[PDB]
Amino acid sequence: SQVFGVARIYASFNDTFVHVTDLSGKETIARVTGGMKVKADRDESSPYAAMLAAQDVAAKCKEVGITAVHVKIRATGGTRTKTPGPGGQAALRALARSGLRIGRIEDVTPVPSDSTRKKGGRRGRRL
Amino acid sequence: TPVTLAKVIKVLGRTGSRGGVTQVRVEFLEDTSRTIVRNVKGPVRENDILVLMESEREARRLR
Amino acid sequence: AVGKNKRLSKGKVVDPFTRKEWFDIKAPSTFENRNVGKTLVNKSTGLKSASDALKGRVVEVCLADLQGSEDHSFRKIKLRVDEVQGKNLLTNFHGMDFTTDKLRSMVRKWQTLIEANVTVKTSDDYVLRIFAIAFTRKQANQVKRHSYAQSSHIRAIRKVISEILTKEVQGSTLAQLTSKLIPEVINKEIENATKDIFPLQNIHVRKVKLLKQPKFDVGALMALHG
Amino acid sequence: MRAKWRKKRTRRLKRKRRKVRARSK
Amino acid sequence: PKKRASNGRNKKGRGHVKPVRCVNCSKSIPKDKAIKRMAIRNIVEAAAVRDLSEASVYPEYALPKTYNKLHYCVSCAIHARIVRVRSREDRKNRAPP
RNA sequence: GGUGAAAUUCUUGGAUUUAUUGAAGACUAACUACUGCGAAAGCAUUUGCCAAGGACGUUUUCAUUAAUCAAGAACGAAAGUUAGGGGAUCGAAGAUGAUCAGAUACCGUCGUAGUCUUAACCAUAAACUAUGCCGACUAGGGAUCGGGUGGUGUUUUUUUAAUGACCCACUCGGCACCUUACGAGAAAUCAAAGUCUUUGGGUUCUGGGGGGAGUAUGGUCGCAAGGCUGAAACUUAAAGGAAUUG
RNA sequence: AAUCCUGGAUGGAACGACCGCGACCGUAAA
RNA sequence: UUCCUCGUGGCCCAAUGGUCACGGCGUCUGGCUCGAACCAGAAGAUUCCAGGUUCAAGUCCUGGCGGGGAAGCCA
RNA sequence: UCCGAUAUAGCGUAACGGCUAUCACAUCACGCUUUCACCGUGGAGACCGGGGUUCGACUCCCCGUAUCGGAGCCA
Ligand SMILES: [Mg+2]
Ligand SMILES: [Mg+2]
Ligand SMILES: [Mg+2]
Ligand SMILES: [Mg+2]
Ligand SMILES: [Mg+2]
Ligand SMILES: [Mg+2]
Ligand SMILES: [Mg+2]
Ligand SMILES: [Mg+2]
Ligand SMILES: [Mg+2]
Ligand SMILES: [Mg+2]
Ligand SMILES: [Mg+2]
Ligand SMILES: [Mg+2]
Ligand SMILES: [Mg+2]
Ligand SMILES: [Mg+2]
Ligand SMILES: [Mg+2]
Ligand SMILES: [Mg+2]
Ligand SMILES: [Mg+2]
Repeated sequence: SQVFGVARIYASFNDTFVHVTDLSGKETIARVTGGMKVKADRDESSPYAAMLAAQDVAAKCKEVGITAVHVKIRATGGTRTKTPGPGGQAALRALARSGLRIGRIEDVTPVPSDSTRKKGGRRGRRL
Repeated sequence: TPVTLAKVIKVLGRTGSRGGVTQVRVEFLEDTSRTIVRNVKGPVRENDILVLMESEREARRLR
Repeated sequence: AVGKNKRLSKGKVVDPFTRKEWFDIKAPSTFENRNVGKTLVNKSTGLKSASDALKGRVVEVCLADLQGSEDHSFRKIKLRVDEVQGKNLLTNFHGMDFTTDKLRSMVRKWQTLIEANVTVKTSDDYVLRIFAIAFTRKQANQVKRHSYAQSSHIRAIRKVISEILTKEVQGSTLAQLTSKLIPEVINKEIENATKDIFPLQNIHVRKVKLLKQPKFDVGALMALHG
Repeated sequence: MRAKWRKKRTRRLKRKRRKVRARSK
Repeated sequence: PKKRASNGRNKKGRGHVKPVRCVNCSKSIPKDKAIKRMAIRNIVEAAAVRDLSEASVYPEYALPKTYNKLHYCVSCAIHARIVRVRSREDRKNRAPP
């Protein structure tokens, strides 16, 4: 009954991506970011920006014919934060409220097995 | 240009650098059973009524 | 951010969803449900042949979505497209994996983690790397709080697990293996083989990945899809 | 001054004196 | 003088402990001296779970959790309203609240 | 993209992002603990090989072969040097974008040497337990790592056995920890920093107010960087330790 | 008699110790 | 000696022939706080000298002065 | 000489024949901060020059000036 996509939220600090794909990931629909909905470079990571992005994405989804979506929430990962930014949960609640259906949230942040090397020096980012 | 009525049911506490802002837990009159948290500027009570120009947003709670 | 682009183009509208058609994904016969979902491609022009862009696709799907039960809820399955016959493209097993939530919930401290891997091949000339995991268990009547193993127990457990996996994959072709994995009988065999070494809770296996496929052999594929 | 940097200064001085003496040696 | 008998850390009988990096400032700190915390959190919120359950197919589901082990340096932990500072006597308190 | 905010930077020649692969080199997450091994430095993926070691057990053997040790020797983090390889990441230098009164600093983006490895050098560190090694005695308490003993103990096997894993009691040897001070200490604190004016168990090293000074000079080692050894003139009444109230 | 549940923070800048006289020099605090 | 160039508020520098002349630093006044930094504001010019060209010359033309630079070669 | 492009507020830049024309910077104020920077809201400001086509020219046609790039060159 339901036609499923994959939302693939990447909630970084400094930005948030919401962009839905087909079940395979090769075919993408409706990539929207927080910096497409605001004019600061300061609020690109804001929950409001993420919410508006998710709203536009859900609009395009129902324009195409997608009704449900699986969620893969992601942070920067690698050597970087590994914890998600503020605009992930907001986007999720937004595209839940908009009319889409949800199924099988997963957290897919790339985690290393003792990675190469973090940046900042051994003495840290100093401020 | 739609707006939303919301009834206050619980005052949480003051907020802001200088104490001129208050947190409130409002319950929507229409679309009831929805309870969002909002910032408020002026003197506010429970059973007061606010007109949200934007309803799909929550304020960072302090607790 | 919207108006911050100083130059959009280094030197100096058409909707693409009118150009696309849908395609239904069919799973093999070692799965209670066949209709996995739908996929998109562009209309097959005379020079692209959308089936070719669609052939080597991989789709990740929950084994709960394939079987009905929510006990197979973590247990992702990667299915690889192999053939197209009129809008019902057919898939085969490409790999298994766990969810990060399950792995992390399993991984607790004050218990010993045990990992094993084998790189065995099957009768159908598939080459698979199977990963097994286990965690030590704190017995009932136990008062000391950590329950670690003694690093020879770990090695013996790992030997047992590796030989069991090489024994159980040899003989299973690929679909026989999938039907062995879904009911989680490998875990029961590992538990019965290790209970004389160490308790070993949470003997869920781990991801499976394909390294080397044989040539296509459409017949064995269509033997699945009835 | 920090002893590490006093030491570094003294070392650079010892080096310059080594070479100004190699001039004559 | 000496402040702590462990001196800052948990290195009795090792010599060297193979540093880790702080999650905020990327400072190299020995793993024993680091502060380890474990931030386990439901993925969405306690607030949006109602909307998610209402808009969800597959009832009963789970709403799984997120797990990451946080390593902070001393400076960052003291700045972030963690192990803040204690009296000479309560410094010896080795338990949590 | 980055930031507190930005800009440098990349972007309709499609950047960021998605999927599927491939290559390279590094690293060995989570498990990871007041836990382990090692003379220390140090050592965390699997498997195999090579040799080594401690503890325990022992109604085995030798029989004082021992302890500490000037001279002398092996090992010795990181950086650095020579030569090859390798060269992803990060990144002394350097270039840049900011901030700033200035900022050739902190922040950001790039980025050589280096970071890895082979064969040699160097021989330094808050190389710290800032506590030399050996030995005996002196207070309680519990936990833990390894070994061993005992228990009709629990569980699993094949109800059963032997095991293995747990529980109880005990013990040797470790990493440590809690409480107290008989005692010690200037105190902070210490089961050793105690058994020291009621002053002697054995033994090696080092210091004698602060600076000048780990400087100058001479030797010696080193490719070099530098290391080891190491004064004097002159100057000075205080430097310094631990605690106390502000 | 019904009844499934939750806790959570970022953040710019912020130097110094004090005076006067055309000449060297002169004056000042606890 | 020849040739080229420049001459501008106390300092550095700029200008369409077209307002008794842009900027920055310095100075002065007030403010913030004692001084710097910072916020506001003011003042200061016969554009090197002597001549001419145009309705108008800082500028357009000639000579002098001073500062700098290039050339001064074959023997 | 040929081809192509460009000239737009103080600078730069964008545009459909149904607008004396949007934009970030410059400046005029109002705001916000202990102040400084950062930041937000309203303004006032311009289609290279001249002819032609058109219910309507920045825009199209012709000519000319200036600039850039590439090609060419018998007084
Ligand atoms: Mg101190
Ligand atoms: Mg060390
Ligand atoms: Mg792309
Ligand atoms: Mg590991
Ligand atoms: Mg161990
Ligand atoms: Mg030394
Ligand atoms: Mg020492
Ligand atoms: Mg002793
Ligand atoms: Mg024992
Ligand atoms: Mg013991
Ligand atoms: Mg030990
Ligand atoms: Mg003396
Ligand atoms: Mg002395
Ligand atoms: Mg003191
Ligand atoms: Mg001064
Ligand atoms: Mg001074
Ligand atoms: Mg003034």
